[PDB]
Amino acid sequence: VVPPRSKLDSILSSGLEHNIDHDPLEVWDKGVFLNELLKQGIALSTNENGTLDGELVADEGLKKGSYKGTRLALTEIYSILEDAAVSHFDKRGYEPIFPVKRELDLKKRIYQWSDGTDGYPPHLKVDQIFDMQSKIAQAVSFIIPKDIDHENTPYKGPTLADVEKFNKAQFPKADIMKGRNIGEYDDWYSDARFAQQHFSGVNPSTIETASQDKIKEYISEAQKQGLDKVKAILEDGKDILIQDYSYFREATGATNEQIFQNTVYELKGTTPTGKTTSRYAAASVVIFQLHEDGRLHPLAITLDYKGSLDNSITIFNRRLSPDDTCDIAEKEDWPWRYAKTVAQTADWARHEVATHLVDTHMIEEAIIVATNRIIPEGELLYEILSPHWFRTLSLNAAARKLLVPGVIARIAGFGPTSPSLDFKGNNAFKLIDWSYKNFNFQDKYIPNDLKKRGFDIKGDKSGKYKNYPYANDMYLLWGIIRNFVKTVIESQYTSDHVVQKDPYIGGWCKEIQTNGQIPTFPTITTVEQLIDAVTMCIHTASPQHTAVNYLQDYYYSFVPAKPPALCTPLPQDLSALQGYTEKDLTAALPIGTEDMKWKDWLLAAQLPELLSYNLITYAKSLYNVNKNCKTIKKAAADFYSHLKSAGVEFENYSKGQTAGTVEYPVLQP
Amino acid sequence: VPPRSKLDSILSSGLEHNIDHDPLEVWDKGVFLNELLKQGIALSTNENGTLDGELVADEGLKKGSYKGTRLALTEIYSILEDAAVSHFDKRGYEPIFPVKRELDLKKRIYQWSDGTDGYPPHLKVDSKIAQAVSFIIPKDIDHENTPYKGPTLADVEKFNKAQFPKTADIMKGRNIGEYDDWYSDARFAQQHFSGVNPSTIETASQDKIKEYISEAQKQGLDKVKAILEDGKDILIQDYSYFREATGATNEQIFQNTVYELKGTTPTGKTTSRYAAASVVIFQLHEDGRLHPLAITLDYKGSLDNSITIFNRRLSPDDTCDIAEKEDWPWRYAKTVAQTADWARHEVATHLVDTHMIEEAIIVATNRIIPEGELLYEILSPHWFRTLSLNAAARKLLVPGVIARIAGFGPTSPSLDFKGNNAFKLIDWSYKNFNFQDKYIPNDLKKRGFDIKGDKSGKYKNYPYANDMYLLWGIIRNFVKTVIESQYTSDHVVQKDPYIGGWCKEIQTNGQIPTFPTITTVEQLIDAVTMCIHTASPQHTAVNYLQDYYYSFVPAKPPALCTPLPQDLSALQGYTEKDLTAALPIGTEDMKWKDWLLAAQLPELLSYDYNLITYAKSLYNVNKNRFNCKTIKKAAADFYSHLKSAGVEFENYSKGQTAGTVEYPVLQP
Ligand SMILES: [Fe+2]
Ligand SMILES: [Fe+2]
Repeated sequence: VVPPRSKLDSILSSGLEHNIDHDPLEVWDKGVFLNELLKQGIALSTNENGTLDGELVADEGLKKGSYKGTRLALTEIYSILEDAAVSHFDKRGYEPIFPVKRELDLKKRIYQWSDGTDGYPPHLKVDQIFDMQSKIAQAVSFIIPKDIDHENTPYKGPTLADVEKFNKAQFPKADIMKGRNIGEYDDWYSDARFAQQHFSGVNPSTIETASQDKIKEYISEAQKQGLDKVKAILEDGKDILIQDYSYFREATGATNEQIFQNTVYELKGTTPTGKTTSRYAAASVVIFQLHEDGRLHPLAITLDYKGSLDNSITIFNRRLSPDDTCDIAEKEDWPWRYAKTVAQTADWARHEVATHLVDTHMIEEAIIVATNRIIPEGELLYEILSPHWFRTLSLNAAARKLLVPGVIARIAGFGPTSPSLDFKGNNAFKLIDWSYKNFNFQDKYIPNDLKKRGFDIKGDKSGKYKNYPYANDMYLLWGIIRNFVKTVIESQYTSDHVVQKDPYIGGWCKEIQTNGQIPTFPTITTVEQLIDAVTMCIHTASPQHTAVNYLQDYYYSFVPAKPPALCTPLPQDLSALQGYTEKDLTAALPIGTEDMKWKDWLLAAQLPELLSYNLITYAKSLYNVNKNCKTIKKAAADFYSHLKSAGVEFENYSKGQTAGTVEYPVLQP
Repeated sequence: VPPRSKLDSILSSGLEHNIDHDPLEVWDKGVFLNELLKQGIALSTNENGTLDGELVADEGLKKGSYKGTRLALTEIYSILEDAAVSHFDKRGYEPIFPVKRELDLKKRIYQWSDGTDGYPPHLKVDSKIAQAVSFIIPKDIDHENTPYKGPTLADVEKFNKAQFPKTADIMKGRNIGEYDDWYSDARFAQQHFSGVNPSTIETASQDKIKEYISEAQKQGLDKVKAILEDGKDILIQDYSYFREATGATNEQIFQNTVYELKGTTPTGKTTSRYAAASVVIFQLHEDGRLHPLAITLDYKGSLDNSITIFNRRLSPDDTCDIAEKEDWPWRYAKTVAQTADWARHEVATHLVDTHMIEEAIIVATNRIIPEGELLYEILSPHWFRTLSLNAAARKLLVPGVIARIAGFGPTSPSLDFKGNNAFKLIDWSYKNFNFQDKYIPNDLKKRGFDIKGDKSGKYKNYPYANDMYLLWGIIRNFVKTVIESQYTSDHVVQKDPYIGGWCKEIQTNGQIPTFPTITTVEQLIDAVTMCIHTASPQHTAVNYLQDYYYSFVPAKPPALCTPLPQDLSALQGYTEKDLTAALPIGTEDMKWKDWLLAAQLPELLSYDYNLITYAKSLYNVNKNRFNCKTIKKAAADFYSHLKSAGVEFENYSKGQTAGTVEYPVLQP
């Protein structure tokens, strides 16, 4: 044998077999990271007695870093804040960790309404890190060094072809799709793949039938540009759809003559340095047409809709049909690619703010709070709803404290500036307020939502909805959750009067409509209204949130496919836009070593991991504890069977898409 | 085919899937928290918000299923840990978001407990939770398709194999049952070198050898006597200190009478579990195979006063008339010794020697060294979330599980935690720990192994020893490079403002007198190496294959389900039924509950967690502005060597004699 004293010596004495630099950091050792924060003064300061100051320790933030280290640093600090939140909510008893029995009267003292002065819609009033409720938002600009090595980063460029190349090199190799992005497709820019996102990407649920009036406007704007075939297509008017972001102005208080801009101040600790960076945004409008075979096809994009099409800049597609051929390949149609990117920035905002944050997280929270204030724990409604809300309130607070003012409001183009002293005077937050105000609980029950946005998913046998798997899956899933809810709710609620004389349903509806500020929540008096509202809550908690968030990384990670905002002003008119080139597009995306664009790319690629990083386990758990609980038992067995049966159907709607179309695995049990 | 037609065909048609064929794997956390409520497995409160002291439920659960109760315990435990983690954040014992705190404020926060709780000294934290585990374990369960049902060994062996995941980390998901000869002497003794307690076996002394030489002559056994007399490499694993450590007299029997509570009051039904202060003598052959020779069931002061049985096989290759499989007395003896090891491992080697000593050192460090300092900066990462977890263990794991399934008693549950034998055992283990003797090189030398120099290959089946010699020196080298960046001569150590009181704090309040009084750089290097040793690889060696070794309970049961035999003659007439009766197999005598807890303890103790991520994290923060340039190269070198060592641990594993279970446990 070689003895162990010889093996030891040969390892210590000989050169190194393995060079650390060839092995990049994948996740921080938690202990080491917490320390480095300390050493850097990225930490809360305190007085002799133990109480907080209000301030951090470090006066300035970090100097140097590397995209990969800063990327993971943001992630870790965020996950720290969430634990901090979780722990804080345990102490207060907003979400206790070890269960606690609490009368309904003590819960009214614990669960209170915030008052709107933090700048948010109504939520749990919150009041160690959440005791001074800003200083945490500080700590994120402190982790983002003032400059980083730009070599071997995903934004360096200088061209799209460069960042495409880099993107693919970072891929590993349904389960898979998680670990790649839309860059995997060489034609990530294609009209087909662009519009497809309005049916099966992260915001599948806001596109709607275009109205006769809008159609008329574009018929008129088409005529002005001497474009006869477009005019005909529109005038004939068969299945014209619209995705309409023009409400950005209405929702921020913007006038039609004002331009969306976010001037970003470089701070040195807290004071500015003089250096600024502007990001720009737009209240775009896309008109599409949906063909018989199923392919949604884009016809027109209005970059920023300023009151009328006369006052705006509309560009029409050279291809009038998925199969049309122009002399200029889609790849080199730069104005149109610019237009498409612009519309993508609009969708980023509407998705992130309204469809994700507002329509799943913040409405749900108003309902969580009201439920705890109004229904005692023993009751059926409580018993059925509460499992879907676990650890939800604490997470919503991290988002409020840090995610919106630190990231969403930093990389948007709404401004007016960043950072911002008051969040009431900040456009992102007004946009959140408006989304909240204009949410309609009932209109968003799946069957009403499709019918209203104008889709006969339910009955159509033509196959023109085969490329709308969100719709097809959700019709089916919604009815399966409903059926479950029904079997359970009907075990006690045997006629509409049991609902009408329930001691709690009445004030619950009231609490929500008023303090919760969701007037569109039903005033429940029927069993069918009770079934539907509860189905919407389970819908909102699991599958809607999962549809709207699970492929967030896939769609945003490769920033050129769907950038948060523009890095340059919009063109001054149509003529300018028609002369756009690859450089005009590229300038407007966060690519290169200049204008703090790396910081934008960094945050834009990170947001998914910060927002990301099921119903069978539910059904299975429910069946086991319940072994009228005999009715609750069979309801959960049946529910289990049907979700499985549906899984096969979602994989069919995914396959049944037209050829080449990206998969839709998002609702797999 | 529209979605209204798919919906109808799913609702109307019979069920395509039957839930019972798809067994619960993990609880939906929301549902479970609710059930606890509905069942009153929850803390009660007054109108104002303050606690009562009591739970809600008067009684515990009635009905359940092994799988659901298995996972229920797991969940409730993980809940308690979060509760702990959250509670330590509020108090500021382990803040989650960092905060800067002067050394004088930390003395107010980090205080010494006072021994009143029955434990050795630990962080002072500022019996209704133990209640809540007996409440989650229903008073009866469906016994069909469970791993204890039996009625025979051959039945529970058959079941065990069927639950293996379907076809290193493989090994994670399976247990020693995988081997048909799990009962074999070879596999039994091998555990004393490469199973969860590899580090307590030692050379037998001339006096012990003499006792067994005498007891051998009494039984007319001449070849054994010769082997022992010749005396070449005789080793011992000696649990006889169980009595000394509990205050037991030689004329008292280890027993734990288990009271069935109906809420809080007993029902009259009781169940006894029994334990023993066994002693195994082994002999270690030239080829490398440790072989057992004698087992003393319960050493009562002298061998005259005890019951020793000697192996019929005097050698790994020996053949008797009776196959190992049907040598029932000897299989009984071996199981008995296994119960001894379970206790020593769980109490001393795991919870005392890694978790509780470490905590005393964590507390002293925060009381004595300011955060900025080097020692603080290098030690603290290895202690992440450790204190909160030690508290869960104190509140619930020891009184609820370890003290329930042991045979030390005297009863369970127990009002008094002092005067509970399990705790006295923990007190004694803590007292008799020797920090310095357990530095790896001293630990091998002391237990009597020339691992360091041997070229014969008689330690080729001791991969813990071989790996640890090598790992210990790699961690030391790292520690040295770092410690020497500021500690350049023994005087820097002698005039340090903090190392002096740190050593004192630990020796006194921490009650580890065996901690060095550090005045040299080499004493500083060694102590820090031991702390990293204790935090990562020792803890990993003694805990990572806990599931492998314990989850098939007959291979290593926590305690006996029946008294020991009244004398040697009785034992020699033992049969399969005598063994089986003494293991937790069957529907009766609350044995399912013991099997349940015994198989669960690993999952409760076994819960982003290694030295490579460490080295890699350290390298990266020290690439931007002691000397950080020296700390950088130290962590690069450390990384390279751990990887280079990984190959050497896989060699020591392969280099074992043929058929010997793998030892993947220290893989980076
Ligand atoms: Fe979300
Ligand atoms: Fe442990």
